[PDB]
Amino acid sequence: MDAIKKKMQMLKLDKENALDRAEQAEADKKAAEDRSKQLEDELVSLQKKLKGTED
Amino acid sequence: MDAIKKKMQMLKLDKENALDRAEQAEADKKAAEDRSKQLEDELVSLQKKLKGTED
Amino acid sequence: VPPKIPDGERVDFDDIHRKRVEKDLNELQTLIEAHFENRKKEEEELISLKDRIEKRRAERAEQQRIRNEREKERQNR
Amino acid sequence: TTALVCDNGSGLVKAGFAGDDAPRAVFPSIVGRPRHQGVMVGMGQKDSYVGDEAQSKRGILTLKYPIEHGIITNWDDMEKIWHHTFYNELRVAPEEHPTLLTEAPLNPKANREKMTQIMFETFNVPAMYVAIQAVLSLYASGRTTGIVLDSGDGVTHNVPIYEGYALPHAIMRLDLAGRDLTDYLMKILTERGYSFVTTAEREIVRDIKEKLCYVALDFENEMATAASSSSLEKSYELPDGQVITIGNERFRCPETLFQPSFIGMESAGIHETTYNSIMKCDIDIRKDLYANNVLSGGTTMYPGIADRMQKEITALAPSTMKIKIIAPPERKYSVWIGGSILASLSTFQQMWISKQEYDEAGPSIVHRKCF
Ligand SMILES: Nc1ncnc2c1ncn2[C@@H]1O[C@H](COP(=O)(O)OP(=O)(O)O)[C@@H](O)[C@H]1O
Ligand SMILES: [Mg+2]
Repeated sequence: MDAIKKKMQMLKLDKENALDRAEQAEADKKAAEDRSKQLEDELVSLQKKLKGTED
Repeated sequence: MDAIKKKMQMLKLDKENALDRAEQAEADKKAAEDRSKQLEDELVSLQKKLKGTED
Repeated sequence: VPPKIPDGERVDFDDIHRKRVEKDLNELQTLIEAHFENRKKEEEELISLKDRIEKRRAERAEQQRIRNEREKERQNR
Repeated sequence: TTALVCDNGSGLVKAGFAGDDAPRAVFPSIVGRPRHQGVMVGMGQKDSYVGDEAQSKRGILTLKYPIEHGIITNWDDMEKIWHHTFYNELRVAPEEHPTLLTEAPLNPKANREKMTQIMFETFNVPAMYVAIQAVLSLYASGRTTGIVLDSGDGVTHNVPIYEGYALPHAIMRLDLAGRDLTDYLMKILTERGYSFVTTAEREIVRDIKEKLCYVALDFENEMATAASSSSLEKSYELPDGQVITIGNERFRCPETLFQPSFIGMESAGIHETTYNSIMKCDIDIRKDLYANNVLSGGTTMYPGIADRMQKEITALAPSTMKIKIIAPPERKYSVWIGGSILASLSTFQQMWISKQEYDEAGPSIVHRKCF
């Protein structure tokens, strides 16, 4: 037939598109999270040196 | 027919789950990156305050 | 007062796997098997039987023609 | 032993043993006495055909449903239906099986008390329990929160639940359901020339509604399209020939759900009573209810309703919340599947109304702790 092929292929394409988009988003989320952790760690030391400067 | 409809329904359940996961991951990325950039801005303001204290 | 449900232990949303994943594959495979066996049993046998009945019908037609002609030959007076 | 999960419903009685996937016997709940005289002797003509037998002899019967809107209006017929269900469709004597009936929310007390009195005196069951039809549909989805819209054939009710704690002040019960849609379809078919009047022909109109009608995503655009082209006109063959062609009656019949002003009802559609039911809830559980909106019941099987309802609620709701509509493919039997799951639980095994308890407190036991 004809309809089954096109509908099935389009739906599988939709699933694959959503999956890859989710993977890209999660990768960027993990990278941003680690960079945020770095920012926290540096900010604490910045606060410590600021406190010493103020003393 | 009979089995074809059920197979289509399976292909649609995969569609919904993949699309929902993609959207949720995208929202997670947006939230995490906003968190990181706000932390970076806080770090910048701390640098400027340290500069004023140094002056 | 509204009823008070005694406290249990577990579970929920953990039988969705054991009632979904089962038929997610077993039902599809079994229905494919049913369709294959039904098509095999039905279509080829029906076409062959119809051809057989058609041949018998043609033979009946020949017998009818012969009998009709011989009776018309004799009875023609 | 095993429990009997019966589910009276209104339009289709669904029953079966606890612990399975689908009800064992599903058959319309109609009891029809013959109306003509009858001349053949010894034909073995009975005085009342119930269940699926009266959907085959409906040409000479006067079918009448014993359940109008959730409530039961004709107790003798309902007793007959139950007797048929137990003895002929399941063939299990009720003396050796617990039963789990289901009841719509906000129903009259006397109905429930009479139901338990019948089950304990006539059929003489060991123990029976009555459960609200929406909690079961929430069981079947495997959730524990969510607001379930159970649009049956008798009555549409909308019970919100959070973390297992039902909110009794936010139940919005509306009496528009599949039967009113059948009557409205039968009333608008007369605009083309087809007149269905007999109580037997209501079944034919119901079949037309099931097989052809669908819910439009946008009503005005569909009304404009059906009035210009002819790509919508689908034909259907009556039980005797004379095919009929349904035009824009296709999406006008189920549109009554979202605009109950069509059949003269004042209230708002099923798209706005859900939002009102949510807004009565507390301010901190509205996000979860928005994200876990559940559909159930037969009438929610129209092709294209899970998109129209989502569009409407997204229009009403705040723009930030995510609106998700759970529409499982096994919608029709969702309540019964949930009933089977609930009856199969070990924690639930001591909540049944045991017969000795009924003997000590009378039929009013159902309103007590054993709910
Ligand atoms: N596939 C379908 N499409 C549209 N409407 C349906 C479909 N199946 C059933 N219905 C409607 O739903 C009703 C059955 O609802 P049901 O869930 O059996 O009610 P109850 O809650 O009493 O069991 C029927 O009267 C019919 O009008
Ligand atoms: Mg129901």
